[PDB]
Amino acid sequence: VLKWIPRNLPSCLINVESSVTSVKLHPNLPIVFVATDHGKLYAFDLFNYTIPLASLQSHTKAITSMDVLFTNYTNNYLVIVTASKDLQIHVFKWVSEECKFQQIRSLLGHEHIVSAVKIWQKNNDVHIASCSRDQTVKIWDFHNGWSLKTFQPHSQWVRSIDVLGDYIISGSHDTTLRLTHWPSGNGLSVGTGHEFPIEKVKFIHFIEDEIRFRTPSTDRYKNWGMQYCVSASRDRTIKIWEIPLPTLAPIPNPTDSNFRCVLTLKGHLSWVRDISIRGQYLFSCADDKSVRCWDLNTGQCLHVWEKLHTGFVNCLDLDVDFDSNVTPRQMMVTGGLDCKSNVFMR
Amino acid sequence: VLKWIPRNLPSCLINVESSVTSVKLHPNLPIVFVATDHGKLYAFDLFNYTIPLASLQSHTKAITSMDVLFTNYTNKKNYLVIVTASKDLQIHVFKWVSEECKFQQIRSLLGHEHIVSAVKIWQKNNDVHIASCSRDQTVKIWDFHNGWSLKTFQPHSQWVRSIDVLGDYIISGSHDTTLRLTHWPSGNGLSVGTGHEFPIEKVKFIHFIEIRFRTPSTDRYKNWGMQYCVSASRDRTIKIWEIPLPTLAPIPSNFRCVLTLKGHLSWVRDISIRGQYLFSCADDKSVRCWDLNTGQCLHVWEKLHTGFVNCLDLDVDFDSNVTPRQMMVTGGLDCKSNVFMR
Amino acid sequence: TICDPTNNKSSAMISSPALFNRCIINWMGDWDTKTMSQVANNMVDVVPMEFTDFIVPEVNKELVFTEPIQTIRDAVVNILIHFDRNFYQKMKVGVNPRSPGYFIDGLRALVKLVTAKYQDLQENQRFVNVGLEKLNESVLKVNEL
Amino acid sequence: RSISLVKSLTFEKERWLNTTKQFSKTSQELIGNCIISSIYETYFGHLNERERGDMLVILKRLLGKFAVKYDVNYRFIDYLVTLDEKMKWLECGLDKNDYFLENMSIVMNSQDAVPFLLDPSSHMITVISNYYGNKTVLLSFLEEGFVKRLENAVRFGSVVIIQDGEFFDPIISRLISREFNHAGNRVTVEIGDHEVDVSGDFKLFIHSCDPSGDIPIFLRSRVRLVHFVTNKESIETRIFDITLTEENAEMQRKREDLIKLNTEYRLKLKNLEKRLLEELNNSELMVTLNNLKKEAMNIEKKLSESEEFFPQFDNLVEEYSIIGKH
Amino acid sequence: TRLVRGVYTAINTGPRQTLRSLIRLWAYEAWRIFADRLVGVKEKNSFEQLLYETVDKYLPLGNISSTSLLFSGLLSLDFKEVNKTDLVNFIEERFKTFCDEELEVPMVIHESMVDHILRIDRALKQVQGHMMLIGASRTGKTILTRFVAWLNGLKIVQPKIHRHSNLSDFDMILKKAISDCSLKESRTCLIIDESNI
Ligand SMILES: Nc1ncnc2c1ncn2[C@@H]1O[C@H](COP(=O)(O)OP(=O)(O)O)[C@@H](O)[C@H]1O
Repeated sequence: VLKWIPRNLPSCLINVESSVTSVKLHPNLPIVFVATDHGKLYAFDLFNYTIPLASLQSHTKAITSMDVLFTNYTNNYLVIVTASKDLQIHVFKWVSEECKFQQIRSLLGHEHIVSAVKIWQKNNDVHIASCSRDQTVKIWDFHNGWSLKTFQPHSQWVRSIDVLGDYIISGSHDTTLRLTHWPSGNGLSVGTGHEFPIEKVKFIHFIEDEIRFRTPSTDRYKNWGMQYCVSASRDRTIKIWEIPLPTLAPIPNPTDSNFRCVLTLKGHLSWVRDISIRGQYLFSCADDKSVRCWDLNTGQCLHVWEKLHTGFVNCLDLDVDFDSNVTPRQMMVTGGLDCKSNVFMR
Repeated sequence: VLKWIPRNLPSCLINVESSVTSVKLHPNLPIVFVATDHGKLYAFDLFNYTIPLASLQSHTKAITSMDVLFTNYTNKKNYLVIVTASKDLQIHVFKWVSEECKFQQIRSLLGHEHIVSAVKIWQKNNDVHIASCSRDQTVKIWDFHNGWSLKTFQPHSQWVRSIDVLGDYIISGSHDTTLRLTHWPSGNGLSVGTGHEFPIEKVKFIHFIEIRFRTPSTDRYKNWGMQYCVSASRDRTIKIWEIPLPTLAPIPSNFRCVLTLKGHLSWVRDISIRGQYLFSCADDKSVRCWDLNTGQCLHVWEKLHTGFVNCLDLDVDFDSNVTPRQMMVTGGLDCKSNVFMR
Repeated sequence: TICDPTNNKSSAMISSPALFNRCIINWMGDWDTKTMSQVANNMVDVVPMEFTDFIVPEVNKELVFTEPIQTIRDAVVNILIHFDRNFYQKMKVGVNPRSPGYFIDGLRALVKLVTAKYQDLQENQRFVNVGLEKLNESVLKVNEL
Repeated sequence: RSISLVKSLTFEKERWLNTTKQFSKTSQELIGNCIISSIYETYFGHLNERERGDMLVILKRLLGKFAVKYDVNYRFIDYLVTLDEKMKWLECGLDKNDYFLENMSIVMNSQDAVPFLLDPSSHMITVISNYYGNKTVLLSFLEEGFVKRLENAVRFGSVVIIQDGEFFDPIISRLISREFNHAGNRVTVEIGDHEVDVSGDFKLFIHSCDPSGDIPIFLRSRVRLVHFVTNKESIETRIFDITLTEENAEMQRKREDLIKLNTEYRLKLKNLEKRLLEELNNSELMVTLNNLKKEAMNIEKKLSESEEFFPQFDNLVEEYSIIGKH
Repeated sequence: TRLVRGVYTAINTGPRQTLRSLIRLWAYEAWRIFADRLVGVKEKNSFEQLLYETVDKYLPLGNISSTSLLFSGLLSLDFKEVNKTDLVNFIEERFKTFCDEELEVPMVIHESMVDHILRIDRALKQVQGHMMLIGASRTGKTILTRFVAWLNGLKIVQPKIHRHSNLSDFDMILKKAISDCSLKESRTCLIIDESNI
């Protein structure tokens, strides 16, 4: 139900106008949203991939990252938030009545290109995170439309962010991680150990099922709700970090202001571009035109998807399994620089 | 899947500056290419059809035909090759740069003494060639890589209006009511055949699909691979012909007509085959779907264009590298083109 | 980084004891003819160049620097590289290395100007042809009445 | 009326037929003409007339060797210098000599590489200042505060000419190399230790008045050096102009007005033909086209009236040829 | 001695090897030790035929020319022999990323510049390794050094030496670079041009 391993061959081939930068999956309807370096934003069907459903040109630059969210309230649609090098964060509406796209609003304020955009909903107040080359992690509000907070946590520019509740981390070009508390806007701890810029960093959500790296150690970490964070850099490696427990507005701990690389995965041949979490398996793509699948318990590669694309594998995506509102289907989508996207079914 | 029927109402209505003569479809992308009478190429996004993605002055005279093919190299990178034929005594060959949605002119082929009417593109194991028919009553075969001539012959007394190519065998139809199947390298007429009284418009092969009209009859036909043919002329009829088997370098013997279809009211212009079905347009603004097995018209589409109708296009179903999409496209004389999707 | 290894400062850098004994000397030199031919092909294969007829000439194997001439592109890259070599030979540069920056600048100017001129010529001929066609149509309409 | 309108376009129909006849010739030989134009635009900037002619004839032979054709009557001014640009350059203050026209064309057609004005006469500083009006700024490598003023000029984006270019200051190496850090819709350049912002209309000019001067190899290799020397024809026509304006001033002014009116009428006729072709392309129109060819006939009559004064000037030129050659 | 040390680096950072692979590796090391200082094409051909004669007479094997020997550790985890078109494509994508990230300059990838990038990477990989790029202007020396330094994670430092500058400025920038190198453990790649002396 959770240990599904994809086959040796892709289930289908999807053709895109230019290089694919980001792919995401609709949590309910089996459709895939594919970004495009030319600027387009496609929306394909996993069962009828010969012709797209809808696609519009909303930027004059390359789309950098995107993610989806099936909105829920305490009182009910799907929202797509898109990053771009055009200094804008265009939020879109996916209407299921006519399977088309409708643009909602644009978030401005960044003085340069943005890299990663994350969205999460909590208590019927959904917020949109952002990170740019201004090294400013600006977080907006979807319902209101105006900004909420803004801080600079790094000397050089950030490249990727991840959120979990009220805590946000951000890898950067200066090879240093940093955990910053969003409501208070202050840093807590830093990470060190890479000599190449961080490509993608994301948290490790706890699961109740046994996996060594997705369970709390002490009661304090169970109360905090997070213990492990994983970062992928251009060092051809994957590092699982340890976040020290802050003394709790949270107060930084000077004696425990540094990270700790518990595990250091290795085996790739070039830069690791994007990473994913599913069960006890670590799914990562790189510039070796291949996708690996590491095991969190042992740290060994169990499958090599050699020559998946003819070029760089820029992105891949799974479904979130920790969240109860999303069914963790056995579907993994990947996108490459060779203007192709591979979708794995069953 | 392969039994798709287009809807009664078109899904996209595209406007251009002048009359449309040739419409082709991208084998891998939802992009449509149309040619105008001013020698202008328009590359259109399907979901954004109002503003042209690309607009280029390909020729100084009217474009007549156009063909596309995605190259496949086993070594090197692949790209889409578009060919335009016009009344400038020239043939132009472009590469479609999909990275930034802009045309790029690869090369040109010169040598015809009058206007050129149809140009085809087909890929060998690692090489690509091109054929052309002209008012010079001459079939000429060029290559895309070097650019100089490889074959030239005059098969018909009248001028050939349409050529189709498969393997090393060429079927050509002229202003004269006859067709001809010739061999590619030797340039000899393997078979001829009459049966019309008005000029042929479009003629093409009927390939094999793994059925009454897609199956080899004998083992002596399976190894050769060519059995049927389809033709259409101003006789308001569509004729399915049988081919005679040449004695194998081939040595040449007449055409056999095995089916005829009638029901058009004016000159037909294009013939397209998708699986079991046949799509044809006729100058009474009539788009008709015929069944090869039963042998009668199934669905009609009338008054699609205020003026005449010029051509249709559907994806190739008998090639591995081309996905048979559930879509169809057509053009008219009234600055209009119709796209049917799903 | 040394541009002219003949000058006094560069000679002092080269002939210095510890700089010579520690640094791995990598003589870039001027570009050879194969490199210039390759880069010229790779930055002129993206322009409308072959649009008229062409007859391959008869030249010596060592006299041609590229692959045997087939299209306009090989001819123009050969003519550019051969003229650049002759121009450097005529200026009496000696054993001083030859900067290929002039070659690159001229090739960029060539591709830009040929694109502009081809577009202008095609537009002008289309305009004159549609004007002649309109005049012929007006003549036919006047003769009909 | 339609018959009269058709009969009124016989000369234009003949011109169109001749142009369509000549299209095959002018397209078969386009690549060679473009090759010669590019060679002029990139190589012969820092050369004298004799050396230019010598490499011209060897390039003609070499180009004909590889079986690519050109124009036998090819000329650089007729190929690149458009008539409106020629009018603007002559109105700015540059002389009527053709070599200076070629060098001004090669200067004002290099938008990718900054040019090097090697002008001993020190008047092209003021003609280029006149070309861009009062918005230009004059800088030098020998002035204090040069860095800050150049930064302000970059931020404003005005046309900048830097004089005394043989004393090159290497802090502008990022502007000479034309390497740009594209930051969204803004382009930034690191000069010294703090970056600036390029306004997008910034243009750089380097002018040096020292013949046989010294310049760094880094500056030389990336900057289109163009020479500016007085040849025989320039001094000949200048001597003729001085002696004619010191002999008959009103007659000289009348001749200058006559030639200015003639070239203005030629430019107006060319624009008139282009406007007529553009108007006929998009198709009231009959009366408009009547006005068009009425203006054309008026211009032709004015030129034919102006034709009857040139042999006198030819006689004066033949008289003063001995003074010019001495 | 430099040849022996280069062979040691290639052997230690390499996969399992065969006798033909040892011959190719030793010949590449000889090419990068003895033949880089050569200037003439005739001298290069003489060195190539000398290597032919030496290998044939003392070691009783494909073409050994400079463009036919590309040893690099960029495409994998080990210093192995690589192919041509895959390396050209990979370095094309890496250069496009570098132009996106640091500065845009339109240079075209070709064979000799790929070989020069590989040898610059080999020289900068060595401990206490320094280079003397000698060649004509606009050949692409300093920008290639910048690109290779970016590939290996080196920080790029260029001295801002200009007119009306004395030895105090040079000492200041040298001391700043030294302090960044040592105190801040930042790997720096100083680039000294001829015009900066
Ligand atoms: N392979 C190449 N293709 C095209 N242009 C090149 C190439 N190599 C160098 N250049 C040109 O040279 C310039 C960079 O040279 P650079 O290394 O700065 O010279 P230097 O070492 O003398 O400072 C660039 O502007 C580029 O246009």
